[PDB]
Amino acid sequence: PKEKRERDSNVLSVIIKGDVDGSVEAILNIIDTYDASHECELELVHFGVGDVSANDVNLAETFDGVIYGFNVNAGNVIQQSAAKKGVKIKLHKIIYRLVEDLQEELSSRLPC
Amino acid sequence: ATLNQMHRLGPPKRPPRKLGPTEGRPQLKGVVLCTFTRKPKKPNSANRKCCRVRLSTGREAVCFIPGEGHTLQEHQIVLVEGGRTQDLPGVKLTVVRGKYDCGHVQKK
Amino acid sequence: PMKGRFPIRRTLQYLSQGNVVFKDSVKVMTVNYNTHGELGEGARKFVFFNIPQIQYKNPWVQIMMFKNMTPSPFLRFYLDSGEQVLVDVETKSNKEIMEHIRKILGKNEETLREEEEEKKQLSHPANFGPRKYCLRECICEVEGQVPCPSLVPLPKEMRGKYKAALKA
Amino acid sequence: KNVLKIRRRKMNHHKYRKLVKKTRFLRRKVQEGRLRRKQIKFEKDLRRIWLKAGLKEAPEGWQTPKIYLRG
RNA sequence: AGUAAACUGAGAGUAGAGUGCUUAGUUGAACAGGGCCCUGAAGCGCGUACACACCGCCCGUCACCCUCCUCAAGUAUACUUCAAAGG
RNA sequence: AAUAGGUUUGGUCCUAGCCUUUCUAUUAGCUCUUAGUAAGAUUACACAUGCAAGCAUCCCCGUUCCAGUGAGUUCACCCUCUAAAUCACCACGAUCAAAAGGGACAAGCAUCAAGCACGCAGCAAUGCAGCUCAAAACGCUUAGCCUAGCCACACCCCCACGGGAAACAGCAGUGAUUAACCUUUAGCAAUAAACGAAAGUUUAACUAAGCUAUACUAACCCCAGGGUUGGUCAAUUUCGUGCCAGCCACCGCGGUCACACGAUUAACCCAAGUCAAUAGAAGCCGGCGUAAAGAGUGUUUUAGAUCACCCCCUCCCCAAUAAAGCUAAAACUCACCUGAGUUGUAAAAAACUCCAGUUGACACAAAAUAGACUACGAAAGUGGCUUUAACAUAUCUGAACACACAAUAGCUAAGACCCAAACUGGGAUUAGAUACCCCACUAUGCUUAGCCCUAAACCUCAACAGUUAAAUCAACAAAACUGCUCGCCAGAACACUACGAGCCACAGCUUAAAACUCAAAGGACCUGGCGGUGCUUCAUAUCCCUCUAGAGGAGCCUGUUCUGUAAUCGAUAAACCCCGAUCAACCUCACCACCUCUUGCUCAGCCUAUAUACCGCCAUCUUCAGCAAACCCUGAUGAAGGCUACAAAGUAAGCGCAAGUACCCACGUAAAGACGUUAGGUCAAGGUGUAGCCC
Ligand code: FES
Ligand SMILES: [K+]
Ligand SMILES: [K+]
Ligand SMILES: [K+]
Ligand SMILES: [K+]
Ligand SMILES: [K+]
Ligand SMILES: [K+]
Ligand SMILES: [K+]
Ligand SMILES: [K+]
Ligand SMILES: [K+]
Ligand SMILES: [K+]
Ligand SMILES: [K+]
Ligand SMILES: [K+]
Ligand SMILES: [K+]
Ligand SMILES: [K+]
Ligand SMILES: [K+]
Ligand SMILES: [Mg+2]
Ligand SMILES: [Mg+2]
Ligand SMILES: [Mg+2]
Ligand SMILES: [Mg+2]
Ligand SMILES: [Mg+2]
Ligand SMILES: [Mg+2]
Ligand SMILES: [Mg+2]
Ligand SMILES: [Mg+2]
Ligand SMILES: [Mg+2]
Ligand SMILES: [Mg+2]
Ligand SMILES: [Mg+2]
Ligand SMILES: [Mg+2]
Ligand SMILES: [Mg+2]
Ligand SMILES: [Mg+2]
Ligand SMILES: [Mg+2]
Ligand SMILES: [Mg+2]
Ligand SMILES: [Mg+2]
Ligand SMILES: [Mg+2]
Ligand SMILES: [Mg+2]
Ligand SMILES: [Mg+2]
Ligand SMILES: [Mg+2]
Ligand SMILES: [Mg+2]
Ligand SMILES: [Mg+2]
Ligand SMILES: [Mg+2]
Ligand SMILES: [Mg+2]
Ligand SMILES: [Mg+2]
Ligand SMILES: [Mg+2]
Ligand SMILES: [Mg+2]
Ligand SMILES: [Mg+2]
Ligand SMILES: [Mg+2]
Ligand SMILES: [Mg+2]
Ligand SMILES: [Mg+2]
Ligand SMILES: [Mg+2]
Ligand SMILES: [Mg+2]
Ligand SMILES: [Mg+2]
Ligand SMILES: [Mg+2]
Ligand SMILES: [Mg+2]
Ligand SMILES: [Mg+2]
Ligand SMILES: [Mg+2]
Ligand SMILES: [Mg+2]
Ligand SMILES: [Mg+2]
Ligand SMILES: [Mg+2]
Ligand SMILES: [Mg+2]
Ligand SMILES: [Mg+2]
Ligand SMILES: [Mg+2]
Ligand SMILES: [Mg+2]
Ligand SMILES: [Mg+2]
Ligand SMILES: [Mg+2]
Ligand SMILES: [Mg+2]
Ligand SMILES: [Mg+2]
Ligand SMILES: [Mg+2]
Ligand SMILES: [Mg+2]
Repeated sequence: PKEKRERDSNVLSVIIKGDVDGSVEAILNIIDTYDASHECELELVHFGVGDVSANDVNLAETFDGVIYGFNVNAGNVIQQSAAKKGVKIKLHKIIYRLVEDLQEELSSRLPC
Repeated sequence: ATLNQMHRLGPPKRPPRKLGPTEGRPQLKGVVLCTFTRKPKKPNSANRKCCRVRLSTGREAVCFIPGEGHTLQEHQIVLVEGGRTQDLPGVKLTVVRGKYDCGHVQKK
Repeated sequence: PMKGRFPIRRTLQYLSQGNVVFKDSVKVMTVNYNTHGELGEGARKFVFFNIPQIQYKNPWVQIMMFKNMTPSPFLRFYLDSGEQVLVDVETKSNKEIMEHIRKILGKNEETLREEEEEKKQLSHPANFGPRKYCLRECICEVEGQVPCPSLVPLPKEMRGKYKAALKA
Repeated sequence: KNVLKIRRRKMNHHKYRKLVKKTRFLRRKVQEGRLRRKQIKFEKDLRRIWLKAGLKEAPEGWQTPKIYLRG
């Protein structure tokens, strides 16, 4: 079997970046309440505190993940790099908004 | 060659040395993509634990994991050094045990 | 082994054995010699053995050679004033040509000794600096003077770490 | 001497000649495209000359010839 | 060559058990001359990519897998150059 | 690369790459006591905050310096001329140093070979058409440099009016980023700088401190760790694991007795370090018949050489080349007369019978003998006859930047056509036969005119001059070298490839890399084996043709394999198969089921594993005659080899053969039959090493 195997469509890889460490732990505890792994799997590639960085874009491009920013900013250089690499930066400011958007991406992965 | 030819050719020009898998660097940071085993070339037989990792430069490469037993997984961070695996054709990188997410081998 | 006949000619030791150092007037030396003929033998050996030494001691003097252009070999020197010195070399050995041109256009042993001494004034022994330029780098190398702290720690009283501590 | 080095070259040349025969129609389409770009690259080289000299058009009566066509 | 062929007896071993084995004897042949074609031996060579040795070695086509490279339609992006000029 | 070492093979020699040992730096792992000193972001990415230039009776002066960085990159050095500045003021000069002029000045790529105005003259007008370049122009890429220091840059647009935009490459600090990560200390006391007439003032320059094993020096009553221990290369005990887990710089290790893995013990090296990765340091005077390499051929320029001069012995002639003409032998075709067959080969078929044989007529094809000659030509090539024209150079080397040539095959056009002949068709063969064999026939070979530009174009041995002197000389081949020049070569493979460029070439040619991969490839040998290998002589129940009786078919007897059974084992090509067994109804017995015993017939036992640990006893070549100690000699003292009797380097104890002995001879048959080969048979004759079992 091919040493490198194809990630299935129903797999959401997410990068979580937050303004403060306590905010990140809150989002990570919400990602630990995921119970629908059968229909779709949620993978946490990397989590950290601070603005979106090139490593986050490189990690998202490596695993075809989605960067979720919580009360953080992404500069034009980082945003332009994401366009070339196809990464989706999803900056939010409210935790119920960032979870609703997280559920919308999971729904898309689900089978029709 | 004649003295006239040696003068005309000049001093011998060394080729620029070939950068190995680390691109002339002692170590590189990498992210583990997948783990697997690769069989050694004849006459050796074994299941040598290897992994594919994207380096900080953006080049995916196969890296050998030394020691008895490892727990590397996808998305993890590892530091890779040079040193080819003699019996694994094409394996020119080695994971450093005890750095980042790759821990030291557990004794016995 | 070194390629060619008389490879000694291609050594720094041989090239430094030239005794002909031209006066500043000498700007160009043309050598007209013949490849064959018993009377042009010294000029051929002069070109073969000594032209390399002359050029080595006189790097800024143009030396140009001309083969079989005239019936006899001769040297001609062009001076900065515009004067030309014709030296007939037919029948003369290579050693006689070198001794001839040394007498009429070479610096004497006295003029060379002086130049060497003026060069010694450039490296004064009492000066301190890098080994490339000076004998000693620091006065600490002189016996009797306070040595470098890298080798002999200075007394606590001569160190600012403790001068301020007591004062403060 | 043995002919083992000759034999290595023999097989390489055999396989190469056979490959070319198998792909002679693709290679012909590729070669044509390269000659077109080669002609365009040549025309650009000449246009650079008159444009860098201050002229706005090619010298009067000048037509850049096709120097790469089989004709 | 007292060979083959045919015939007869005995022994070993068993409590008994062989169309087997070991062994003694009787009768008693045919061919043995050509050949180097076939398969080998010896002598003297030749060749050799074989050397646990021809049951040796070995080339190419046709998968999976892994590594690198090239060509390439259309398209996009980035970089480079301009004034080193003219009115 | 050195005082070198390891690694190609069955072995030797040569060549060759790779690696080892030495010395630094960075980074990682693990570990770390003190003092002194030195050094100290990965990044020209973005920067919070604080500070870093003031001085001074107002003017000026300074903030154009110091400090920083290494993006770009021959503005750095020498000469000429000559501003600004210092010597209060002119110095009628020195010192220092711009601009300008001249010269010099990095690396890689020539697959960057042409640049495209790059020159000159003239007072001007204007005229001429030149200028640089294979001795590397132009171009692309890389990099701060020649370190008392210098150059360049100062957020970007080379510049900085203007614009983008709001600037730490000043100190401290921070985000991002990288394998890489110093304190948001103090003082102007010293030195340096700025300012002042000066006392003085200011200065993140600098000084004295802070942090950090990166280095050096020194020390310590207590306090040592890292790596290594198969060879290279200093140094391992007991266990575990069993080609697994793992290790490895190189060669390699591990598949049930691991000095190589893991643990443990001990030892070795270095030591507050250790040494895993990475990087640098250490590489042109060697070669080119066969290892990479004399570019298919000859001829220049600028140059280089001393082989030029004197001074010379084979000029000339044999198969150079071009053109025109010519034909002896053999074919083809046709005609007459005969024949019924011809052709084909190990043997056939198919094919042809307008076929075959005799005779005559008879070519745009090809050139027996000579040639045992060795000539001509630059090479490629050139060997039938005649004629014509005709075979460069009164020094040598020399063009892959040019010119002219270049077997065969091939392309285009027009002709010839005997024979041969890719392809193709048929016949045969074969498991198949897209081959080898047979037949037919085309492209093509020929002429003319253009192309194409390739050969194992190799005598794989460059041109010219010279030597046989020696230190002859790795091996082989075709002895070893000297001078000089040009060409070419630098592990294997990728690769007579890709890309670029050129070309009447278009499935082409020439030039010609890289990435990934390997630790070899390679050249020449030694010995043996093997050969559908040569010659010679043979086989003596024997290789063939022969001779006699059998087996293979039938039934039975017996062994084996398969199948079957709850129900052994071993042998199992020659060299198993009425074999271990000169022997199984119980027993034998080792198997199967059930039941029973546990210090047991034994100071226990085991027919448990391993014949690939062995002794013992044997098979096999052997229906052989060779093995081997100790010496000697040869090969330049390599693996290896060692015979000539009119003898030339072999001498050889011992073992086997032989000789003897047994049986009825001196014959025959037995017996004997070495060293080795098949890890051949046998742990189930017995014994026994190692591992396993002990209710
Ligand atoms: S060098 Fe002289 S005091 Fe340090
Ligand atoms: K092995
Ligand atoms: K070597
Ligand atoms: K002032
Ligand atoms: K730089
Ligand atoms: K700039
Ligand atoms: K001060
Ligand atoms: K070792
Ligand atoms: K060739
Ligand atoms: K003839
Ligand atoms: K040849
Ligand atoms: K042999
Ligand atoms: K039978
Ligand atoms: K045995
Ligand atoms: K036994
Ligand atoms: K045993
Ligand atoms: Mg290693
Ligand atoms: Mg041969
Ligand atoms: Mg090949
Ligand atoms: Mg075979
Ligand atoms: Mg070899
Ligand atoms: Mg400075
Ligand atoms: Mg840089
Ligand atoms: Mg002045
Ligand atoms: Mg200047
Ligand atoms: Mg190219
Ligand atoms: Mg740079
Ligand atoms: Mg900046
Ligand atoms: Mg600027
Ligand atoms: Mg700073
Ligand atoms: Mg930081
Ligand atoms: Mg550091
Ligand atoms: Mg003052
Ligand atoms: Mg201060
Ligand atoms: Mg300090
Ligand atoms: Mg360390
Ligand atoms: Mg063990
Ligand atoms: Mg071990
Ligand atoms: Mg060769
Ligand atoms: Mg030649
Ligand atoms: Mg027939
Ligand atoms: Mg010539
Ligand atoms: Mg040539
Ligand atoms: Mg030709
Ligand atoms: Mg032709
Ligand atoms: Mg025919
Ligand atoms: Mg056929
Ligand atoms: Mg024809
Ligand atoms: Mg003809
Ligand atoms: Mg030839
Ligand atoms: Mg050649
Ligand atoms: Mg030549
Ligand atoms: Mg070819
Ligand atoms: Mg080609
Ligand atoms: Mg091409
Ligand atoms: Mg028989
Ligand atoms: Mg039967
Ligand atoms: Mg049986
Ligand atoms: Mg068996
Ligand atoms: Mg057996
Ligand atoms: Mg019983
Ligand atoms: Mg029984
Ligand atoms: Mg038993
Ligand atoms: Mg055995
Ligand atoms: Mg006898
Ligand atoms: Mg016998
Ligand atoms: Mg005997
Ligand atoms: Mg066996």
